[PDB]
Amino acid sequence: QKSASSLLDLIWLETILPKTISLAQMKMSTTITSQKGLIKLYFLSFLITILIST
Amino acid sequence: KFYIQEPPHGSPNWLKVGLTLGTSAFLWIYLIKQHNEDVLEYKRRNGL
Amino acid sequence: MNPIILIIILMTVMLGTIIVMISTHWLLIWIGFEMNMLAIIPIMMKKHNPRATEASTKYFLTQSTASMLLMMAIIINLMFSGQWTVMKLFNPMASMLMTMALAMKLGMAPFHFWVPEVTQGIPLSSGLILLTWQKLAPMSVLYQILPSINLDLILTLSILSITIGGWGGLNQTQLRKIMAYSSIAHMGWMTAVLLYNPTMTLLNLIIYIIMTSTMFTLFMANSTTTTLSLSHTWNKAPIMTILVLITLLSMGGLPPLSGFMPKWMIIQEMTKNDSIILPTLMAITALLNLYFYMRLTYSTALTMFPSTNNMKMKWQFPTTKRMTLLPTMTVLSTMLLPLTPILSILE
Amino acid sequence: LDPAEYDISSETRKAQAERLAIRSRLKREYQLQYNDPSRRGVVEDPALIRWTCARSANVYPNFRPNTKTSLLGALFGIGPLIFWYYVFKTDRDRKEKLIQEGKLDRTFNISY
Amino acid sequence: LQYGPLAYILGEKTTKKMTENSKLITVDGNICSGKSKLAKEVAEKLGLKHFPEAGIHYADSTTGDGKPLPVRFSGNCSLEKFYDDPKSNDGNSYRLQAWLYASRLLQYADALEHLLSTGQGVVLERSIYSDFVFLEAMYRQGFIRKQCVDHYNQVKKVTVCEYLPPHVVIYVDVPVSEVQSRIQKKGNPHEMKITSAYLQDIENVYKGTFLPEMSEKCEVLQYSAWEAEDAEKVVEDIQYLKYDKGPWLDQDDRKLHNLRMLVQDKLEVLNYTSIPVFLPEVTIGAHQSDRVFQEFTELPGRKYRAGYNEDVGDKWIWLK
Amino acid sequence: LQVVRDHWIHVLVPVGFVFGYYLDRKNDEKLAAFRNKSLLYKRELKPNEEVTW
Amino acid sequence: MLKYIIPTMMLMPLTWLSKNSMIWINTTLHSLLISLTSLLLLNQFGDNSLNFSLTFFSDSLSTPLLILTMWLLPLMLMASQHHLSKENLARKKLFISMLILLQLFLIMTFTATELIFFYIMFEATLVPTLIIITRWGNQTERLNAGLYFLFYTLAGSLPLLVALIYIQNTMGSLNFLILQYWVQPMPNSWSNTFMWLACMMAFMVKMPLYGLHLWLPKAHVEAPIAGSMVLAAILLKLGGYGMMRITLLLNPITDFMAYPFIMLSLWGMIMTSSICLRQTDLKSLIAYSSVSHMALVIVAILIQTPWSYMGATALMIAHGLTSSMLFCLANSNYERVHSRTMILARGLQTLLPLMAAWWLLASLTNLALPPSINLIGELFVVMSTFSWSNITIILMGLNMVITALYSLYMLITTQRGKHTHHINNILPSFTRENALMSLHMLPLLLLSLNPKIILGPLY
Amino acid sequence: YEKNPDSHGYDKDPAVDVWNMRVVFFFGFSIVLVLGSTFVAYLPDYRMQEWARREAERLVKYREAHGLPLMESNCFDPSKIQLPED
Amino acid sequence: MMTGRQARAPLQFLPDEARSLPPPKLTDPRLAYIGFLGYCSGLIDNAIRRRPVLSAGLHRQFLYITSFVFVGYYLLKRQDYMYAVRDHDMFSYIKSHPEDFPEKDKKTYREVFEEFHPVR
Repeated sequence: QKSASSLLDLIWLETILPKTISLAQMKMSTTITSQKGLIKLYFLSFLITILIST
Repeated sequence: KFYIQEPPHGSPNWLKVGLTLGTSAFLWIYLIKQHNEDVLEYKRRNGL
Repeated sequence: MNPIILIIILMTVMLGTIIVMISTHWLLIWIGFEMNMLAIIPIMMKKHNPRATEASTKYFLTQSTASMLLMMAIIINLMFSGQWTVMKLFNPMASMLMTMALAMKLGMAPFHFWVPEVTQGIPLSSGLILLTWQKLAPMSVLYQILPSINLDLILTLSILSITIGGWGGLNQTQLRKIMAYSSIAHMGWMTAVLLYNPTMTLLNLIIYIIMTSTMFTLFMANSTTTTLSLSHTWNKAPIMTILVLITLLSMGGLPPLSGFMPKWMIIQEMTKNDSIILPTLMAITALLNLYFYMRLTYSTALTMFPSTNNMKMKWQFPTTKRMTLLPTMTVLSTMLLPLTPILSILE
Repeated sequence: LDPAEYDISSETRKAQAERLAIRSRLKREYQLQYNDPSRRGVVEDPALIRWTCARSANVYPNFRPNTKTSLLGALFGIGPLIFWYYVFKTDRDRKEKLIQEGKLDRTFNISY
Repeated sequence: LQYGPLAYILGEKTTKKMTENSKLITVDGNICSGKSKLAKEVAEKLGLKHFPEAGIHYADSTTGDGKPLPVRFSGNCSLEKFYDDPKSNDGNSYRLQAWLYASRLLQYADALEHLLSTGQGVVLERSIYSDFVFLEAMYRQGFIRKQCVDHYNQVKKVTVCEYLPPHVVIYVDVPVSEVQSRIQKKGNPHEMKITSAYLQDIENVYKGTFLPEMSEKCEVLQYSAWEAEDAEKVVEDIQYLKYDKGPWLDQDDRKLHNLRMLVQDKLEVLNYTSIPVFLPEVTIGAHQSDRVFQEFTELPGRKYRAGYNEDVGDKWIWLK
Repeated sequence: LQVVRDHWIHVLVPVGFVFGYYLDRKNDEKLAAFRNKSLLYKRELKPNEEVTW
Repeated sequence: MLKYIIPTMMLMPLTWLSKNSMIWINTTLHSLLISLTSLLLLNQFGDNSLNFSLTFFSDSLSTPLLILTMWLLPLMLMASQHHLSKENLARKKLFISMLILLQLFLIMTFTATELIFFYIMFEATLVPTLIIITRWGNQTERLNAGLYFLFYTLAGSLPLLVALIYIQNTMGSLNFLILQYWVQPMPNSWSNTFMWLACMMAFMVKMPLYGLHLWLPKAHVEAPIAGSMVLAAILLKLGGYGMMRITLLLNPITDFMAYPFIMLSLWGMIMTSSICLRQTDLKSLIAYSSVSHMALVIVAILIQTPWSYMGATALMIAHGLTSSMLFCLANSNYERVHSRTMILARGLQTLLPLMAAWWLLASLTNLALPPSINLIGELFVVMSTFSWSNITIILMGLNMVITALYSLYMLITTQRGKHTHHINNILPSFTRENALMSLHMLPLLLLSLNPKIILGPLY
Repeated sequence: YEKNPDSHGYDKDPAVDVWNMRVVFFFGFSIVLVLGSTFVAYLPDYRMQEWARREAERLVKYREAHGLPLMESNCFDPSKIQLPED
Repeated sequence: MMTGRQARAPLQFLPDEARSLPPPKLTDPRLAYIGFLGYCSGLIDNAIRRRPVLSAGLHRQFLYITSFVFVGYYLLKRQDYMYAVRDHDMFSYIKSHPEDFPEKDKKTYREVFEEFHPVR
């Protein structure tokens, strides 16, 4: 029973570990104005590239 | 207690409340009259 | 600043947006945007700290260049079979550039980069006037030009707004930023439905305006730029805080509260059409925003565990700071779900 | 279990084990032994609180690094469980067969 | 005074009422020396108003019930623990310097509000400015932790940013610990616990500091004289306005803001006067704070629902 | 009876049950249809009854 | 039904406006007066489920569960006092107000015809509970076990709205009456897969199946006794209830889709029934007990024999009163010595010689004693499941033996074997405790005479 | 640890307790338990099953006396029904 | 949607045609609940101002309640108008188009066949 319970809160701890490293999906931001601005401009022209063929 | 002054909201203002109750009378009776007349003309749009 | 001039400016902002709504000609609408910028630069910066200056600049660049891109799309409309009116654009491309343009005017996914920054820079009242009023014009244009909208774009920009903008705000302890990212999420919804049944878009627009209205007004009541400020006010006076939290859950769309109503109707008129998968793909992210906001709801309790609540800060004198219409909008954004047969009054 | 070998206790183990052991013991005996008037409620002893908190599984939420752990737990809920899946589905399908064909000889069954 | 912004567009009264004799003045003396003879004295002759001794019961007796209730709501001061040497960090200093400091700021905003509102100048007990050399000299040797110069100093700056320089200041130089002997003479045993080094470093850093502040903000009339009662009634009273009005040109400071005044600046100060909870907020601010004024919320909350006098109400006759 | 002022706190919810009950009894009038018209139950209206219920 | 909706809504201002010290008297009084008419609610007859108004109606099952709720408020509120009995008035009126509003949304939920009104009122039921247990729960570190608890709910509990609205626009009306008679068979495929799984798991989060049962224990140790009797006497029966109704459709699907969940509940019944044997800290034992009986309920729901429902609902009610009461015993023991840990004190056959009879009696009613309604329901469920699989009785009756063992182990070592004699605090009984116990058992023993009230719609 | 001095004793702080036990013991034990227990003790025939007994008796008697085999299965007459075809 | 209907006479709040629709009775539960909503409005106002609530609510509360009854009343009226024209549009477009929407005869269960897997 400690196996199913520790595996249950270990899997939920794999979701919060996925929330821990999902904060990395938030921390994937480098907080650099030369990153999200110019990368959002290039990948925005890639929204007109994907929208060019979409 | 309250030796300082009368803080403005402390004592009532009888002109303001008079105007507010004015709005109550005007607004409410206007609503009732609206109801009566709309029901009347609604009766006119159809017949007995 | 002068207490007249603010009236002679705000009057011109109201006027500008009224022109964007009224005019049937493109060049006018373009002018209405120009006047809302020109007159909205003084409202921000009201206090002369540099934060409002740099932030007001970041608003001015992207907002103005957005306007110019709008003009470009208008002109391409003139190229292709064309006249100056407000109606379905005759170019697919002009519609593309115009959906991008109105996607800068109001915060959207590729273009949202400025909103958090500018919202924290400028003061409270400018924060209110930025995230609500100026948000009326672009929707009022999109409602018009929707017939030529390429579905794939606005659907995309909507989703990416919800995913990106909503997913954001996590580490943020600031308030103005939170209000910004939430603005971008409600954006993702209002624009998501836009092509199907715009009535719902104006709905989530109005409800949203009430939401941010009570929110910022409460931040004027208890002057708070952080969550720490929220807790410290909880030990100053409770009521304003629980109004802030309850309105935040209404900002999360939690079922009994009134914020759940636009989500719920959007799910009806979204899913009576064919695609059922995309609404769920929105509702997931909606849960994300939720339990973030409910982290901000474990910001509080009673028999609290230690928040370091300090002192001096009991006070014998009530505050006279004038709160314009707080109560009507508080109850009106909490209690509204038992209404809406009233939905159709809107359109 | 089964006291044996009748240990010679040596010297250190005598001095150390005796003096230190009964040292700490008598320290704590006398400690909770105060038993004065004027205490209305429980004696509260910090013992058994450690029992409770630890047995609330303090390492449960953190993680479970692999080692042999995932094998003991997975194989602990594996063999009997999934086999019982197979047997109830088996006897299930058999029951359905003998109902749909031949006879199960239910005759009067009714309330089911 | 510009109650609402509509009062402005209705009337400009901030500029209309100016006596030319008002400005703003702060009497100063090192502890127990100058005190009330100068401020009360010019309040007699010159005719401006006067704020009495600052402390707990200034902010306490300002509003709410008529005059103060006990400090258990605040739990502050009991200056016997101020006077001697309680270097320990428990209730010894923090409550005292912060609580009385916010009392000082509130006093100052009260001064400006009264001035602009009624158009009659006032004199101030101690400036908000005398207090940074006061406290800086209190921690300058012990009797409190470091980080109090930081917390309290940032409160100094951030707070004071928008108010005023106010024009002139009167200070009397204590002649080398004489008052440290004269405080022996006052007949207040709890007070005599003070030592000399603190007091005289207070006054040394006081002069050597504010003199660059004096020249740095407007002008001052500072005296080392021989019974400032009569020295007052001659040089302070006569020379005050005599060379004040003409001397105010070299003041600058409030000469530029008051030079504009009317709309804009005067509107913002006058508008920022009312609702003290707005001005003291920044003093209330740093809601982080530290374990300094920290009260586990049960104390001030049980004080809230246990709030006596005005608790539920603003002005209500339900209770006395 | 006027002395209920002394007990006035109590009379509330009884008036609650009465009030809601009368609201259901009126509600039935809005729901009223098929009064004699259902196939199981058809009656020739009794001389003193123009209504089954 | 509206005649039951007003009187509680009027019971709100009764609380708010009142003199201090009379709030408990007024609330208790008028609340029992509600319970009378709750007992009026039984007209149910023949075949057609009575319908009060086109908005919401009652079949059988809604009627027993509802009677249990309106009965349960006055006893609950009656029990919650002396947990505090010191505070500002605003705390008291706030708390009683919250219990009221909670009851209101419960009545909404059980009576609700149309499943979307059921769902809105559903989460609208969950919020007040959350406010109760979090705002003051005695808060061991608080665990933050109210809030992300609400995330345990909504996480997979939201999409059932999606699936619903789908059912809405495809078939039109979501009225339950007309969803009946229009229900049409749904073949087994991958779309019906995600749908059935959606609705099923959506409710199955509430009555914890062994997979998700980590939900209950923390939330129920952190709950103040009022929030506990709320939680485990009712808030599971909401999930099982809505399950009862929405299983109307999903007709063939629930076979191939049911089988894994059935397996998991038959095994987890035994597992949970085991883990609840060895733990300390009494407040948890009854929790995992609730998990066990609820697993048995799910087992009863998926297999669709009518016997399965009769025993099922019988188990909903009987377990409601039993579990609720037994909690309130744990609390009445907790006020004596502040522990929550079982093994700490002992005795109480010597001391509190009466409180014995309520320990014994209640534990026996959770021991599945033959005339007790708990054994009626559990018995019929065992009959149904044995009809489904001749083999499963090994697992079932094994739960009989284990449930016997812990259910009778709780009866000891709290209540028997020695007095720990370093206590010298416990004050003998109360009249209130006896009132609470009595108000629990006495109806549970009387129902063991005329049970046909509490057996389900099919009877 | 507040306990009571146990001057007499009950639910709450003194002098209202007697009223408290009076209302809870009365409205709780007297009215609902005894009264209600008599109500649902015998209320009108529940679920109709008594009527079911009577009707069953009459119908069975008819079925034997007129010689028809009782309980014919076929819940609906195949005389009126139609069947799909391959 | 529907803007072609009401764009013929723009910014008519409700048209001269609407008066043929029965107006909501006073006691209509909706606008009454709106009145309650003004009650909780004013209550939260008296919570904002530190005054104890139930005081000053003699004129205030009545002002709130009556205001929301007013506004909410007109809103309900124009609403019922909106659904009126909606249903009208439906039925007209129904009748005018036989082919688009076929009227089929619904055959009785006598001809029906299903699978209906029993349990067992």
